[PDB]
Amino acid sequence: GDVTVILNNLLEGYDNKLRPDIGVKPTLIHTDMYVNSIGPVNAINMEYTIDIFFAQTWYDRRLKFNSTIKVLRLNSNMVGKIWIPDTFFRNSKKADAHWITTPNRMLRIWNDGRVLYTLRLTIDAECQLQLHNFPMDEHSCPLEFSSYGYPREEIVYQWKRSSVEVGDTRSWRLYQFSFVGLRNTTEVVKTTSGDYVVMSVYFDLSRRMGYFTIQTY
Amino acid sequence: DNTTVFTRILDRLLDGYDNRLRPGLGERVTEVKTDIFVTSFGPVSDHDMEYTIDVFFRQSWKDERLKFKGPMTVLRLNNLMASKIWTPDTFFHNGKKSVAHNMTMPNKLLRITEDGTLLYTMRLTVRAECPMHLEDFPMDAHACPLKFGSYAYTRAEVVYEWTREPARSVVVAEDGSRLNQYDLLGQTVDSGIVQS
Amino acid sequence: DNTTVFTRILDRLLDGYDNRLRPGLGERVTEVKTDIFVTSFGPVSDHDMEYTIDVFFRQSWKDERLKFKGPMTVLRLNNLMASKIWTPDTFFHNGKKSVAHNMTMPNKLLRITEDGTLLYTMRLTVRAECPMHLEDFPMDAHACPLKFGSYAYTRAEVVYEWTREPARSVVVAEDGSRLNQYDLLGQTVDSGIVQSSTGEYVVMTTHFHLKRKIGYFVIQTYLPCIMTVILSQVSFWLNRESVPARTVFGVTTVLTMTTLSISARNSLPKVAYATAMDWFIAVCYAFVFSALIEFATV
Amino acid sequence: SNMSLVKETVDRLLKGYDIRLRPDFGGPPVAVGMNIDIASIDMVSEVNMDYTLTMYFQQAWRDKRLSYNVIPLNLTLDNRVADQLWVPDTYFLNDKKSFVHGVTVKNRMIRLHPDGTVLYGLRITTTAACMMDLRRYPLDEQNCTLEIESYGYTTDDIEFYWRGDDNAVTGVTKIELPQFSIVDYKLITKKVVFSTGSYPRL
Amino acid sequence: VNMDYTLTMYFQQAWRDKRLSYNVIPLNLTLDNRVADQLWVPDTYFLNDKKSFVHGVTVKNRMIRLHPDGTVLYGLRITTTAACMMDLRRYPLDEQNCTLEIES
Amino acid sequence: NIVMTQSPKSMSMSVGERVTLSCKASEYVGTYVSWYQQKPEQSPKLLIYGASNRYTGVPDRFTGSGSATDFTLTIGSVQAEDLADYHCGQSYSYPTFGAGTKLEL
Amino acid sequence: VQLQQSGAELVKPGASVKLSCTASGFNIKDTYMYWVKQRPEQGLEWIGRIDPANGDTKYDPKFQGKATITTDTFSNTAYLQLSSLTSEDTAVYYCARKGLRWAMDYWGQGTSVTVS
Ligand SMILES: *[C@@H]1O[C@H](CO)[C@@H](O[C@@H]2O[C@H](CO)[C@@H](O[C@@H]3O[C@H](CO[C@H]4O[C@H](CO[C@H]5O[C@H](CO)[C@@H](O)[C@H](O)[C@@H]5O[C@H]5O[C@H](CO)[C@@H](O)[C@H](O)[C@@H]5O)[C@@H](O)[C@H](O[C@H]5O[C@H](CO)[C@@H](O)[C@H](O)[C@@H]5O)[C@@H]4O)[C@@H](O)[C@H](O[C@H]4O[C@H](CO)[C@@H](O)[C@H](O)[C@@H]4O[C@H]4O[C@H](CO)[C@@H](O)[C@H](O)[C@@H]4O[C@H]4O[C@H](CO)[C@@H](O)[C@H](O)[C@@H]4O)[C@@H]3O)[C@H](O)[C@H]2NC(C)=O)[C@H](O)[C@H]1NC(C)=O
Ligand SMILES: *[C@@H]1O[C@H](CO)[C@@H](O[C@@H]2O[C@H](CO)[C@@H](O)[C@H](O)[C@H]2NC(C)=O)[C@H](O)[C@H]1NC(C)=O
Ligand SMILES: *[C@@H]1O[C@H](CO)[C@@H](O)[C@H](O)[C@H]1NC(C)=O
Ligand SMILES: *[C@@H]1O[C@H](CO)[C@@H](O)[C@H](O)[C@H]1NC(C)=O
Ligand SMILES: *[C@@H]1O[C@H](CO)[C@@H](O)[C@H](O)[C@H]1NC(C)=O
Repeated sequence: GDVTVILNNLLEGYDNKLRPDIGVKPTLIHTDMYVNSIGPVNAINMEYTIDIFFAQTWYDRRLKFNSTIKVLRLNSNMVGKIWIPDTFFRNSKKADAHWITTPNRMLRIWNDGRVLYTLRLTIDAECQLQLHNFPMDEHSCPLEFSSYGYPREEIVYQWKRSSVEVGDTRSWRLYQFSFVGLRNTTEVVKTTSGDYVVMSVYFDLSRRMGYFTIQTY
Repeated sequence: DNTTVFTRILDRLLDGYDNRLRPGLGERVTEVKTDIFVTSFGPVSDHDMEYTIDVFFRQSWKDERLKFKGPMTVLRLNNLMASKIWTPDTFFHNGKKSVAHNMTMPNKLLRITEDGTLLYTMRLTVRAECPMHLEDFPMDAHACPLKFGSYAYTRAEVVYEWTREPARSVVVAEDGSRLNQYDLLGQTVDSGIVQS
Repeated sequence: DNTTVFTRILDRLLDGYDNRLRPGLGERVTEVKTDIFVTSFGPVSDHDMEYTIDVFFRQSWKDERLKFKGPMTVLRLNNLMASKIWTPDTFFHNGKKSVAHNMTMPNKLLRITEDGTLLYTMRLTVRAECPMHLEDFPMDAHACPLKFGSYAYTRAEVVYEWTREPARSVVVAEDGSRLNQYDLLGQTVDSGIVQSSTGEYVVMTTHFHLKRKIGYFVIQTYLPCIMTVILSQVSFWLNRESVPARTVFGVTTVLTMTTLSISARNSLPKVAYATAMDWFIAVCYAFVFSALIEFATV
Repeated sequence: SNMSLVKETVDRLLKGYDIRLRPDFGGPPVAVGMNIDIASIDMVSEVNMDYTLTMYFQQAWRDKRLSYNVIPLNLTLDNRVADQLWVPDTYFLNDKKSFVHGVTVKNRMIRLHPDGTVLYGLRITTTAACMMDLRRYPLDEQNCTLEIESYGYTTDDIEFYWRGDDNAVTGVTKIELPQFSIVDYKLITKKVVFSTGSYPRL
Repeated sequence: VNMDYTLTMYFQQAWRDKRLSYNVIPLNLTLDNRVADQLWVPDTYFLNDKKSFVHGVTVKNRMIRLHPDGTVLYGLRITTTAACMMDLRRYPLDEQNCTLEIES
Repeated sequence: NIVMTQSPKSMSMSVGERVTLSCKASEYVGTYVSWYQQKPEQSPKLLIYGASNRYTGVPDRFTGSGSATDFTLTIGSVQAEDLADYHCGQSYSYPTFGAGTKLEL
Repeated sequence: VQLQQSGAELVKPGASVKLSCTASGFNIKDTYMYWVKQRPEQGLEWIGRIDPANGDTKYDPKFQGKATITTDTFSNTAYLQLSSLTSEDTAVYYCARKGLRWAMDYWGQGTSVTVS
C-alpha cells in the first residue's frame, strides 16, 4: 500500500545515532505518568514498589511526511529503528519493563513529525525514611529521572499541565500507609560529566495506626 | 523432492509482506477471537494479594495477505514463522510478572488455513493481582479478576471477541487445581470498553 | 597504515576457517591441557549438600589452521575472536548452577602463538554437589569432589590432560578462603574414564579435603547440656523436708533438657540417621531422668 | 585433503535447508525416540509441592536431508549448528521453571550419521510440580511424574516412543534422597486430545 | 550472614583513541549508547564480585561521548554485590575493613 | 619426595604360569604409575600407563591393577622372552622410580 | 618416534661434559624432556626436567646446582651439562620424552659416561 511507501521513505538515509538538532538547539521532551498502583512500602530495605505508564513526546524533523493520513499508529517493531531518549530513574534499585505477550510499547508519529512513545514500567525505588515518631509518622519520598548521557545543553525535560494521574486508589497494596497527594518538581544537578535536568515526583504518605494498635499497643 | 514446492510457496507468501501493518489497515477492523484453556490454577498467595495461573492462550484472526493454493489445506508451521508476520500485542492489565516458557523450543504454535485464517497459540504463566477484602477472614469469598486487552490499538482498529459461547470459552481443567486453601467455584466472563 | 597489516593478518587467519570442525577431525586426536587457579573457596552449605568455588579455568590445545607469521610472536586478542574459532565444550559433571561472569565485558582471554598453540581462559563461579556422610557430626572430615570433562566428544576424539605436574596443577590462592565453619587441608587430583549411554568419556577429578571446626558446637550445645546435668546433680545435696523445691528442680531440668534438644536439632540437616550430638543428648537425658526417678524413690 | 572434503560435505548438507519444514513434510509422520539419564533428584519440597531433577535428555529421529555417503564415519559437530537444523518442539507440561546449563558453553550435543539419523541431547534441570496427598503424612508414599509432550505437531505429524522401552530411563537405582527412597518407576505411552487436535504424550 | 555488601555506582572510564579523531566540527559528540558495540572498550572486571548487572530502563544505562582530540568517555551504571570476609571476634564492638578490586 | 618400594627383589619361575609383581608408595599417587620393561643392554620400554592401560604394541598377557596406594602387575602365561627388569614409577609428583625386579628362568 | 643421543666417551675427574639428544619426528615445543641416570645394576634416578616452550627447568635436590639442562629449538636438540665431576658419575644417561598420561613412553639409546 501507501503506508509501506511512507515508512520506507522515512527510513531512507536515517541515522538513529544522532539526536534531532544535533548542533542547533536542545530537544524539548514532554513527560506524563499514569500510576496504576503503589506497592508495599517496607521499611526494612528502605524502598517501595510502583507501577506506571511512562509516556514521552518530542519533535523530530526527519520523520515528517506529506500524505492524506494524519497519524501512523505502530507496534514496538519500529521503536528500535528511530532515535529514542535515554531516560533512566536515578533512585531505583531494580526496575524492569513488561514483555508478555508482546513488548508493551507504543509509537505514534504525526503529520508534522511529533513522535509519542509510551511504555509500561515496574520500578522498585528507594527513599530513606527517618523513622522517628514511628508509627505516628508522615513521609514524602520521591521518584526522580533524567537523561544519562545528554547534558542540559542537549536535552531539556518539561512537565505538561496534566502530568501525573492516579487510578482508583482503593485497589492499591498500601497496608500501613494512606495516599494523600502528590507534587512535581524540576531542578538541575551538578555531575562530573555536566549539568543534568532532573525531574522529581513526591508522593505524600501518612501511616495509618490501625495495625500497630491491635499489634502492640 | 517435495520440499522445493513448499519452499516456493512460503517464499511467495513472504514476498512483499510488511509486518508493521495490521491486516485491513485502510478498509476494515481487525477482529481477534480469543480462547483460554487453564491447565492448572496455581496457588493463591493471600499474604501478597496475588495468584498464579497456567494457561494455553489462543488467538485467531484473518489476514488476507497469506492466502495460498497448494496440496495441503493447513500449514502447521514452526514457531519462528510467527515472528515474521503480524501478531496482536495483547497484554494483561493486572498482570505483575508473567513468563513465557522456552523449553526446549519456544512454546508457540502457528497454523495457516488455505483461505487466510491464522491460529496462534502460546503457553504462559500469568501472575495477576487479586484485591481482597479480608473483613470476614477466614470465612470469606473472593472473585479474582483477569483483565486483558490490546496495547497500542484503539477500539476503531482492533476488537476482541470470544471464539465460542461466552459461558464455554474459558475452560478450567478437572485435575487443574494446585489450590490447598481455597475451592474454585466457577468462572465468569465479561467484555467492555475502558476510556483511557 | 600502521594497523592495516594486523587487519590483513587476522583476515588471512580467518579466511577458510570452519568453526564446526575440531582440529584433526579424521587425522589425529585433540589434546587439551587443563589448569585451575582457585581464587576463592566459597561457603559450604550443609543443608543443600553443596559448595561454591571461584576459579580461573585455563585450557590449551593445538590448531594447525591458525598458523601465522608477523612482527609479533603472540597475539593477545579480544573475547570476540574466541566465538569465531573452535573451542572445547567442557562441562562440570556435578555442577548445579554455574555462572560465567561478563562484567563489564565477557571475562575471557585468547592468546595465539605463531606455531598454532592457543590459550583460552575463563573466569567462572561453580556451585557443585558434595555428598556428605554425617555419622561423626560435628567432628567429620569430607572430600568434596569436582569432576569435569567433555560433552559430546568421546575418548577417540578429545582427551584431557593436566598441563603441569598433577600435584602442582590445581593451585589455591592464599587469601582465597571464605570458609567460616570448615578448614581446607589440601587438594587431590585424579583422572579416569567414565562410561555412559553415548560412549566412554575422559573425566578429570579434583578433591578438596575439609575438616569441620568444633569450637562453636562445643559452647553451643555440649557445654550447656553438661551444665544442666551438673545442676541436676546439685539436687542430691538438699534435705528431703522441702519436697516442692526438689520437685520443681527435677521438672524444670527435664524441661530445659527438652528445650536445648529442640533448639539444638535445627543446626544440622534433616538426616534420617542418628549423630553423635544425638547420642550425647540422649545419654544426658537418661542421666537427668535417672536422677528424677532416684528422687522419686528416695 | 581429509578436512576440506568433510567441510564441503557439511556445506553441501547445510545449503538449501529449510528449517520451517519438518522431515517428510507432506508424507508419513516422523518417529522420535527418547532417552533420559537421571543425574539427581535434588529437593522434594512439600510447601512448594514440587521437586527438582537434573537429567541428560536425548532425542533421536531420522532426517533424510542430512544424509551423506562420501565419508564413512560419524560426525560430531559443534553445538552451535543446532540453531540451523530442525529439532522437535518438545516441552514438559507440569514444569514451573527450567533451563539448559550454560557452562562453559550451552550443554547440548548434535551428532549425524551417514544414513540420516540425528541424535540431539540436552542437559536439563527442571522444577516439576506434583501435588501430594498428606492425609497419612508422615507415614505415607507419594507418586508424582514428569510429563513429556509435543506442542505444535499433532499425532499425524509426529510419534513419540521410548528408545528401548525398558532401558530408556537409567540411573534411578543410584539416586540417594535424604528423606525418601525410590521404590518403583513406570513408563507410559499415551495420546491426549485438546480443542486444537490430538497430541502424543510420554 | 552472607558476608557481602551491595553498592550502586556510576563507573566511568576515559582513554584516548587516535582513530576516533576529527577536526571539522568544534563540538563534543554524545552518541546513542548502541554505538558502544562498534567501538573498542577495555575488559575491566571486578575480582571480588558475586552478581553484577547494568540497569536496563528505559534503555541500557551507559554513556558514550567523543571529543575532537580523540578522548573517549565511557560510563556505566553498575549494581555490584561484592564479597568481603569479616572478623567478628569483637562483635558487636567491631570495625570492618573490606575493599572492591578493579582489574583488567 | 614420594618413594616407591617394590617387592620382591627377585623371583624365579618356569614358563606358562601366572606371576605377579607388587609396588607400594609412601604418599598418595592416584593412578599415575607406569610399568617399564628393560632387557639387558637396551633402553626401557613402556608397558602399562595410567594404572591399567596397555601401550599400543604390547601383548594382551600383561594386565595392571591400580588403587590409591597398592599397585600390582600380573603376567599370565609367560614366555621365554618375558624375562627382563621391571620398574614401577610414579608421576603424581616429580617422577621417582622403584629399585627394580629381576626375572630369571 | 626416534631419539638419537651422542656417543660414549671418557672424561677426566674435574672437567665438564655436554651430552646431546636430538629429536626427530616431532617438535620439542609440545612435550617435556626428561633426563634419567642409571648406575650398573641399580634403579633409575631422575636428574631433571625441562619445558622447551617456556624455558623453566626443575632439578632433583641431589643434582641441584650440579647439572644444567638447556635446549636449542633450531637444531632440535636438548643438552645436559655436568660440572665438577667425581668418581661416582660412572653411569648411563637416558633422554626421555613425556606423553600419554605422564608415562615417558619414548626413550633414547643411552650414553655411557666413564670417569678415569
Ligand atoms: C551477560 O550475559 C547475560 C546472558 O547472556 C546478559 O543478559 C542478557 O542481556 C541481553 C541484553 O540486555 C538480553 O538480550 C535482550 O533481551 C531483551 C529482553 O530481555 C528480557 O527478556 C529476556 C528474555 O528474552 C526473550 O524474550 C524477549 C521478549 O519476548 C525477546 O526480545 C528475546 O529475544 C528473547 O526471546 C526469545 O525467547 C522467547 C521466549 O522467551 C521467544 O518467544 C522468542 O521467539 C525468542 O526466541 C530475559 O532473559 C531478560 O531478563 C534478564 O534481563 C533483564 C534486563 O532488564 C534483567 O533485568 C533481568 O534481571 C534478567 O537478568 C529480560 O526480562 C530482548 O528484548 C532483546 O531483544 C531485542 O533487542 C536486541 C538488542 O537490541 C535486538 O538484537 C533484537 O532484535 C530485539 O530487538 C527487537 O525487538 C525490539 C523490541 O523493542 C524492537 O524494538 C527491535 O526493532 C527488534 O525488532 C526486530 O526484530 C524482531 C524479531 O526479534 C522483528 O519482529 C522486528 O520486525 C524487528 O526486525 C535482547 O534479546 C538477554 O535476554 C539477557 N539474557 C539473560 C538470560 O538475562 C547480560 O546482558 C550480559 N552482561 C554483560 C555485562 O555483558
Ligand atoms: C506540575 O507541573 C505543572 C507545570 O509546572 C504545574 O502547573 C503549573 O503550576 C504553577 C504553580 O502552581 C502555575 O503557576 C502554572 O501556571 C501551572 N501551569 C504551568 C503550565 O506551569 C502543576 O501545578 C504541577 N503539579 C503539581 C505541583 O503536582
Ligand atoms: C529461547 O529459545 C530460542 C530458541 O532456542 C532462543 O533463540 C532464545 O534465545 C531463547 N531465549 C532465551 C531468553 O534464552
Ligand atoms: C557410528 O555410531 C554407530 C552407533 O553407535 C556405530 O555402530 C558406528 O560404528 C559408528 N561409526 C563407526 C563406523 O565407527
Ligand atoms: C567538550 O568537553 C571538554 C572536556 O570537558 C570541554 O573542555 C569542552 O568545553 C567541551 N566542548 C564544549 C563545546 O562544551
